Amino acid sequence: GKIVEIHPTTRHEGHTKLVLKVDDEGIVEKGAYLSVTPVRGFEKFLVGKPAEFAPIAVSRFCGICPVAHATSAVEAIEDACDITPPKDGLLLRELCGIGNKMHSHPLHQFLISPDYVPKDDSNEFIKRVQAMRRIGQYIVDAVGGEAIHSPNIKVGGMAKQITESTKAKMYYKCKEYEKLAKEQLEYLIPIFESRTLNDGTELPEKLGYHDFGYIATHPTYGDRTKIDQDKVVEYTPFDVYDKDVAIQSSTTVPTYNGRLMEVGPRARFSKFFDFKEKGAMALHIARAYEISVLVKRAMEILDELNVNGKTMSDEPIVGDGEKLGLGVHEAARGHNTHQAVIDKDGNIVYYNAIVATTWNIPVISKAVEGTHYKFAEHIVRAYDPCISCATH
Amino acid sequence: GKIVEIHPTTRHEGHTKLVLKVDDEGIVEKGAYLSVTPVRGFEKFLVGKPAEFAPIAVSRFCGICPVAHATSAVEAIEDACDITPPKDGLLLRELCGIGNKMHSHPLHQFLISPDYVPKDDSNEFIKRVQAMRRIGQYIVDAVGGEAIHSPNIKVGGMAKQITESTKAKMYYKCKEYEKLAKEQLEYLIPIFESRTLNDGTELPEKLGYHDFGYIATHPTYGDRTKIDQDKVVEYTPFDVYDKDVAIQSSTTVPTYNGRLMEVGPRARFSKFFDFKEKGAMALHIARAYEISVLVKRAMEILDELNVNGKTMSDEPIVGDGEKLGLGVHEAARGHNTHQAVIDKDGNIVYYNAIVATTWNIPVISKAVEGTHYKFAEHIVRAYDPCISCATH
Amino acid sequence: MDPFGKYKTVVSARAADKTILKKCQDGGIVSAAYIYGLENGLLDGVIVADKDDKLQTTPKVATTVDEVLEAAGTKYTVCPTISVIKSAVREYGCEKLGVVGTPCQIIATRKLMKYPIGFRHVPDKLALIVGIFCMENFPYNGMKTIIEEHCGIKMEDVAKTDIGKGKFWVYSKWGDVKSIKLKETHPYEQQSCHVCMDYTAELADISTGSVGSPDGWSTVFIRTAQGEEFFNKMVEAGALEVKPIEEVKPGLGLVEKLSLTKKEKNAKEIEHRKEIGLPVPY
Amino acid sequence: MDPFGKYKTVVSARAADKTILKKCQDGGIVSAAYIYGLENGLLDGVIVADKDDKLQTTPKVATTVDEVLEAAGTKYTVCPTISVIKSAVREYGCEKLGVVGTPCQIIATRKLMKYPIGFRHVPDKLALIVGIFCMENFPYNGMKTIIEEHCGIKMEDVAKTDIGKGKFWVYSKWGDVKSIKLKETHPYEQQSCHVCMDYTAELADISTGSVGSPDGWSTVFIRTAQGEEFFNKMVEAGALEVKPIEEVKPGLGLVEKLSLTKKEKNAKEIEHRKEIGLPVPY
Amino acid sequence: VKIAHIHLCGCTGCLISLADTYEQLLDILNSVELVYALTLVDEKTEIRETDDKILIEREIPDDIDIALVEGSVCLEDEHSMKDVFDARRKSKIVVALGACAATGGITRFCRGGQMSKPVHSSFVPIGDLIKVDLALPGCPPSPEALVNLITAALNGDTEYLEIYAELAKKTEACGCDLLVNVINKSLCMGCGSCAASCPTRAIEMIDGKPNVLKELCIKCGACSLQCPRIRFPKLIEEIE
Amino acid sequence: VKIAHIHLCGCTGCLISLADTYEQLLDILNSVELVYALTLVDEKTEIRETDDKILIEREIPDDIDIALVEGSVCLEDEHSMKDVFDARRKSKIVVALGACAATGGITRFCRGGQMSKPVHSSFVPIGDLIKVDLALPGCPPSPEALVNLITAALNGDTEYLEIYAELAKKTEACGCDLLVNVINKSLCMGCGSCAASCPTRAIEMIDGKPNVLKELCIKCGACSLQCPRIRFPKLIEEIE
Ligand SMILES: Cc1cc2nc3c(=O)[nH]c(=O)nc-3n(C[C@H](O)[C@H](O)[C@H](O)COP(=O)(O)OP(=O)(O)OC[C@H]3O[C@@H](n4cnc5c(N)ncnc54)[C@H](O)[C@@H]3O)c2cc1C
Ligand SMILES: Cc1cc2nc3c(=O)[nH]c(=O)nc-3n(C[C@H](O)[C@H](O)[C@H](O)COP(=O)(O)OP(=O)(O)OC[C@H]3O[C@@H](n4cnc5c(N)ncnc54)[C@H](O)[C@@H]3O)c2cc1C
Ligand code: NFU
Ligand code: NFU
Ligand code: SF4
Ligand code: SF4
Ligand code: SF4
Ligand code: SF4
Ligand code: SF4
Ligand code: SF4
Ligand code: SF4
Ligand code: SF4
Ligand SMILES: [Cl-]
Ligand SMILES: [Fe+3]
Ligand SMILES: [Fe+3]
Ligand code: NA
Ligand code: NA
Repeated sequence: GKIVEIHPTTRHEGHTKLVLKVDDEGIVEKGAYLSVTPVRGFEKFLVGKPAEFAPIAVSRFCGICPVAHATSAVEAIEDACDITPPKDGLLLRELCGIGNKMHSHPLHQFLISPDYVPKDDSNEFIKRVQAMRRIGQYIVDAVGGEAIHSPNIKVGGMAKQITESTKAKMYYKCKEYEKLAKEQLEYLIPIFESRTLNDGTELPEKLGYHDFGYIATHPTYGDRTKIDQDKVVEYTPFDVYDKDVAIQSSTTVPTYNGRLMEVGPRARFSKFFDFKEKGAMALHIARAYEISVLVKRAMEILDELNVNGKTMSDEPIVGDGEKLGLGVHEAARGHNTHQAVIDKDGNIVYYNAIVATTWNIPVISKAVEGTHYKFAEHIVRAYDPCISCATH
Repeated sequence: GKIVEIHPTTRHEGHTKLVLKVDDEGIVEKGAYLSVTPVRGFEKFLVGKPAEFAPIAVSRFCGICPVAHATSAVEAIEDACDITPPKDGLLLRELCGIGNKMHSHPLHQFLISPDYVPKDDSNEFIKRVQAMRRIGQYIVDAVGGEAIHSPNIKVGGMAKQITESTKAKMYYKCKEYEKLAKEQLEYLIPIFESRTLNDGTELPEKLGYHDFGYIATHPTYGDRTKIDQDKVVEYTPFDVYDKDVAIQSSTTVPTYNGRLMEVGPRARFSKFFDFKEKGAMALHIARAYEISVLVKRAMEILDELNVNGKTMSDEPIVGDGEKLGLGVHEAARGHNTHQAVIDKDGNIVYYNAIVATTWNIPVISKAVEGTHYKFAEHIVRAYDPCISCATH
Repeated sequence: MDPFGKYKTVVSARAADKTILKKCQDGGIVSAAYIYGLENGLLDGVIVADKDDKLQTTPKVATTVDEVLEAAGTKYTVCPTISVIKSAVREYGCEKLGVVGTPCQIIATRKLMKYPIGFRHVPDKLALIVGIFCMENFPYNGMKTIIEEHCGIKMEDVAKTDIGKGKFWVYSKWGDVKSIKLKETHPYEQQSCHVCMDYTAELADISTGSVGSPDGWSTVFIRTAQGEEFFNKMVEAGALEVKPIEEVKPGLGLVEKLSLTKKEKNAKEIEHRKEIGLPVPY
Repeated sequence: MDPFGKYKTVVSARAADKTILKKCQDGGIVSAAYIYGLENGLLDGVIVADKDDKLQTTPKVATTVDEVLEAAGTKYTVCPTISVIKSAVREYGCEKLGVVGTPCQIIATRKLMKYPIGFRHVPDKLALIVGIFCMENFPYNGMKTIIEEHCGIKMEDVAKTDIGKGKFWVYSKWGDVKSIKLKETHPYEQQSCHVCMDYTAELADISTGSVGSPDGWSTVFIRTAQGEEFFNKMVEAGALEVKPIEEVKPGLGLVEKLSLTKKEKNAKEIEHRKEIGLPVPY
Repeated sequence: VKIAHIHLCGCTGCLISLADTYEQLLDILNSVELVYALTLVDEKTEIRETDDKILIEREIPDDIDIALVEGSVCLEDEHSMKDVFDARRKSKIVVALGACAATGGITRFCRGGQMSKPVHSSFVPIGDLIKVDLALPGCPPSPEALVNLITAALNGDTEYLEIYAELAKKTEACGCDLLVNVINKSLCMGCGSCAASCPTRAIEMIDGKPNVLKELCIKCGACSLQCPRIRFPKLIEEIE
Repeated sequence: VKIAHIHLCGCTGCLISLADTYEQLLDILNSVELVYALTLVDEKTEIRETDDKILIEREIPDDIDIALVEGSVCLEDEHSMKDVFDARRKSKIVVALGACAATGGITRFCRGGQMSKPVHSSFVPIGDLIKVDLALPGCPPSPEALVNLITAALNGDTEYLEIYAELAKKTEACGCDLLVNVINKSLCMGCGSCAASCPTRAIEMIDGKPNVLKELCIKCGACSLQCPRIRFPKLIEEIE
């Protein structure tokens, strides 16, 4: 019968707090994971601003996944204005998203390496991570114009064509990345499967179990037709936390058919690759296997791409001031949603974002229950939470 | 055998210089009237800027006639984008143009009153001018939002509807303006017809004669179909002045079919009201009579106006990046031309302005020849030159 | 420090119009003054804070009595009433304009009248400047959290809110009355209100509030000659029921206490900001 | 006052390619450097200033020999060559970029290499920075007035322009050659050039120009190790014809005179700007 | 008092705003001596006659008390540069009349290249070159704000003019002043008076806060001048 | 040397930019001691046990040599305010890492009203509250720019850091800096390097001059920092 508060949690992005009610043996009885980051309030300040500013602004949700928000932003505005991006722009947009995730998953494995990677292997492990991230960031730089906040992701497609030279360079680097991925996967999967931390502590078998479903519209990009957004309702922290904790939470509470949902690699691997494992370790494992899926798709996109095909649509950014445009994207951390209303002048009338980690925060709160509070952060990190992302 | 330079000229807007070659009896042999105002360069800095900024920006050409430039700007961008302003927005826009001219003509009469109005009549004369300007400025305030630089003049029509109350007020004030105008006209026309200044100086009968034609597209508003803009070519000061004067000139030299043309009230009164008189006094006279034409037309617009009718088009500002939109407006000082190319995003690709006094400056240069240099400035003022306008 | 600013007389007052009393927040002084001016040609347009179904506010140039009655009642969220002050005198063509506002908005009005840089032909058209008392305002989603999450009532179901007796009050359309301690509302208040030094709208022609007078009645400060004329005309016309503030409970002493409390608390914040280098009005 | 900045050697030089000499402004050093590097994998992209039929400049990332040849020749108007330096290494994918520009643009390039705040992964991909000498530049419409109104030649009809022997030269496509005294061009020059303290592009790897060398040859400053390695590779390959600047007329003394004249004239402008309060680089 | 209107790179709209005191312009012009204003008076005429040239020049007179200087200075125009220093040399009080003179306003966007003076590309408020004693922002400042300034100058109302004397030290203006000085600093209380002050309607109140449509802002300074959370001198509290 | 990364109201992109030194990040982290960074290390952990609560806090340690402070400060958030003063208290050298910390950046546009903290509306660069020793603009500053700063900090290259020590006194930035400080001042020679510097491609070179798409400007200060007509220290003239 004690309250355990861990604050801030560490080795994820952003500023959160774990508020736990534990029993006399330390087992979490009631869990609360919550963002306490200030709300910069992008959705609100975007009202009154031109549509072209939306991908630029929302990129600054997060410097780890900026591509995911620019992509969801333009997909929302394109849906609002019935703009079709051309075939090769859409290929380059998905490539740029994949490049971001190709840096994010290794980065996360780098953040959890203090718990899972033996000290003696740390330097070689981090070198491999940074080599993989170097390639993923090169793809975002080349196609998006900048690795961290890509101005080439625009309403209408992608701003700039690459050259056959650049295309061939990204293909070569993807092949190398694939080799590093095979090395990384063969090393980490046995560790995750051992359920043992690098100090030898064994993790509970039921670590991070929960009863919630998953949302994933696509394995590598996004598909607004695979979700009924009318069934998505955002509730308040008071609906999931105690009053004293709810008033500290900075995020909304996304539900689907009134239910919390998990997003991210395991949700994707569940929907598309018949991955059925529950628990926190399965999250790390799905994320690890997803690195291979991404680089395979990136090369596939490059084989498909016509570097001379048009990448920007010629259609103007003209809305009717009513349609709630939907833009979904499978961010590194999960199903990421932007919505926008656009008027005839292309200005933003209404803007909304339901970010991947916004879904997972209330899931994490439940997932940490039933095991010792000493394992709670390890469950948190399995979800690769991004809190500036979730808060925006 | 002497050069006469008068610098600056006065009792007109902006910064000009008279450079005259006179014979031994003081008769001007070669005339040069030229703006030496710095070129603020609106046409150049408008490139790359959004269309909606153009009526705002070009308004600052001149604080006496800003309505003329906003009107031409929006009419040009409308032409470029095939936007049609709704009936009542167009009526309010023309009313705003007329109210501006209803302030400008009395203002010019105030500026010339030192030369034509007896000292003893000055105060009463000025009070009548200001009473008339107050009514003219009220119309532009009420309909354009500000009397000096009207933000309501916008691509698509007019931003704000007026109330029946506001409409009824302007009608009452126009009736009062018409009373003042009859008083002003009956006082000023005999003076102008007497060819005598208020110091007894008799003016030559052929004062300000020239051989050039006129351009006027409408008596109160503007009609881009009444001019073939392909025949309008802008030349340099070197094509009309000696080298040492030409380098000082800040304006371009507008021609129609290779020839200089006069614009302004006399041009309009010659095209539409069978006014055939040459010379400078016929300019003062046409300007004086146009005051009645204007207020009569304002009341006729108010009688036609539907205060509840749409004033802004719902059409977006979308161009093809190629069409050179044409916007013409009969400013107080004459035919005023703005041109614009607009891309699919509503941004200004190219922008040009041929302002009323830009036409008139090289005409004034020839008009001052043949009479004594002591009359050159009176010929200048007869054209009501606006130089910040002409230079932009 | 001084509690009320400059005034000619403070009274407790109430509109005589029964209709106004059904719709207003307190005595109905603002609606009574607006409706009286409109009906008697002393005002040809009045600025009001309106609301929608969810209590979101929109500033508006009202020209009819019905518009004044639809805007009656307090919305405890920010409504930029001054934002329409030029539209009112331009396309609306008002020459006898009534303005309502919280002290800060009243302050903004006196400032634009003194230094009318962007207010060509506005100042000479302001006929009556009505100030309402104000302790603090809130962003809409702040007040939405207070009502929906702390009072458990949907914004659509709100018929009226109020502040008094130490509590925030929600009156449901369906009969319920929920109150919470005001300390629960403080985390949601617009933090720029914490430098505000004006409680009773000290620069208005007429300032009116609820504190100091009983329920259904208003505490009214008559400050300026323009307010004194307007108010007397209303009184002579029978449009207001008036009682001396000395004859009413809890009286002027509560207003004094609350005003000096705001001034003292916010002077501390002003000094704290100056101490840490943040800008403060001067 | 130092005249040339830092350098290893100064030569007179010329391209050995007859085609370059047909199209280039002087010795064809810039084209020869670019073409040699592209042809030998020393460079995979080069920034050039291109012109249209009216001599309007456009900065561009050239990747072929034909594109370098089409950009040969001086355009005496402002071309923002550095504005494409990021595109060059992003979507163009250049890892061995050649840069050319007037001294000011070379100054800009050295600065973005030293303080690359907005130049992620740009500095290491600059393989050769080539400076051209510069006394002053012109807005397009100023040079248009010089050519059309002082030299009587249409911009369409201009095949080449030049500055030398105290005059500005227009070579028409139809055979005519018109010259005017340089004092006639000064009213039209970009006035921000009047604070420029760099004549021979003192911060380039290789700096090349016309003064000091005879017609068809260039004065070349070899400044950095990168430039030295590049220039020597071209010489050992027979890409360049080289003569000692001592053995050539008018020689380095004319370069010293013009360089010091620019620095002396423009230091006075800098001090004049400081004197009246105008900002100056520091 | 001797007053003069100096027209630099402006549009004359500020003078027109003064003219829009209407019949009261005669009261203003009767309370002072308009000694110089090319638009209104033929001053100060000086005739120099050689054997081959008659030069009739209208010069800025000496001993000006109050110079209403309108427009910005073009650095590439010698006469523009000469005029702004001339006005300063010859005037006791220099008033930056309007945003062009006070902060540069619309002319901040000038970048040159237009005929027939393509090198005219650099425009600065007059305070970047000369000492300014009072600055009136806006585009144009209202007739009422001009009346009040002239009345205060003539009556020695130093207190009223302090805000404009303080502005005279400010040569940059932008809608971002509301963000950087009010909204960002927990001072904006959502009165909306800034939005009502904007001549271009660039400011839109959304959810109780100003949104600045930056591409519509002409850097006029009206909004920052209005905001009572920036300047609120005690004299505003004085009511009937 | 003991360095820390303080993450205020940032996006962590500046830290990612430091991570995008890729393998060389091990050389950076081996040349210093990373004593604090919530994203990277479990520091500084302190456990407080009472009868009813176990509080596990990761605090900012004392005796920080170089604080890499990223993000702006939310005036309405008490923890944000506490962290920025704590960072200054505990660090000998405070580096405003990135536009958000240096000049507000994208958070300049925050105006509040968003769940679940609708009163969060006022974001300021850290220098509006604490003394900043060095500011790195850009959104984010390049990895190369960061390497050079850290190297100069560690090696005592005062001359190299002077431009950033000067920026530290500047808490506002805008694309209009190019206008106000270069184009308007007859200093712009049209190199176009500002355009290449911009992360949002808000700058367009038109007829040799920068055109700033102001609604695309996120106020990062990268253009202003690059422009050699503003700052050009002699150290740039050194070549090899
Ligand atoms: C945020 C806020 C805080 C307040 N705090 C206090 C307080 O601490 N003590 C106190 O005695 N009184 C306070 N008041 C005033 C009180 O709530 C009543 O509004 C006031 O007494 C006038 O009531 P009435 O019956 O006389 O007028 P009514 O006839 O009910 O009309 C009220 C008028 O106020 C206007 N209005 C409504 N909401 C707003 C708004 N958000 N902003 C601007 N104008 C608005 C409407 O246009 C309406 O015309 C506050 C008001 C507000 C908006
Ligand atoms: C505005 C200006 C002023 C100059 N003043 C002088 C001077 O006073 N003294 C002197 O000795 N030399 C001067 N030069 C340089 C000279 O004109 C030649 O360009 C130089 O000698 C290089 O010629 P080249 O035959 O070696 O190379 P080329 O093979 O002819 O190619 C020249 C290269 O310069 C680039 N270029 C062309 N125009 C421009 C431009 N406007 N901006 C940037 N790059 C451009 C082209 O991309 C091309 O690749 C000036 C050049 C310019 C643009
Ligand atoms: N991946 C990821 Fe983000 Ni920083 C999260 N959570 C975004 O959509
Ligand atoms: N009338 C007029 Fe203007 Ni001031 C001139 N010339 C405009 O179009
Ligand atoms: S407390 Fe002051 S600042 Fe806040 S709303 Fe009330 S009057 Fe305005
Ligand atoms: S003179 Fe200097 S500033 Fe002008 S173009 Fe040449 S190098 Fe650039
Ligand atoms: S501030 Fe505005 S009204 Fe005044 S001169 Fe300048 S452009 Fe004209
Ligand atoms: S005037 Fe000032 S306080 Fe009022 S809304 Fe504008 S910025 Fe906020
Ligand atoms: S926002 Fe409006 S009032 Fe403020 S400076 Fe810009 S144009 Fe002027
Ligand atoms: S400066 Fe840019 S990249 Fe850095 S924290 Fe702020 S938003 Fe993120
Ligand atoms: S970087 Fe060059 S082009 Fe940009 S403002 Fe500075 S001088 Fe002009
Ligand atoms: S223009 Fe570009 S580089 Fe300059 S501050 Fe704005 S976003 Fe940053
Ligand atoms: Cl841990
Ligand atoms: Fe959200
Ligand atoms: Fe023109
Ligand atoms: Na000329
Ligand atoms: Na505070």
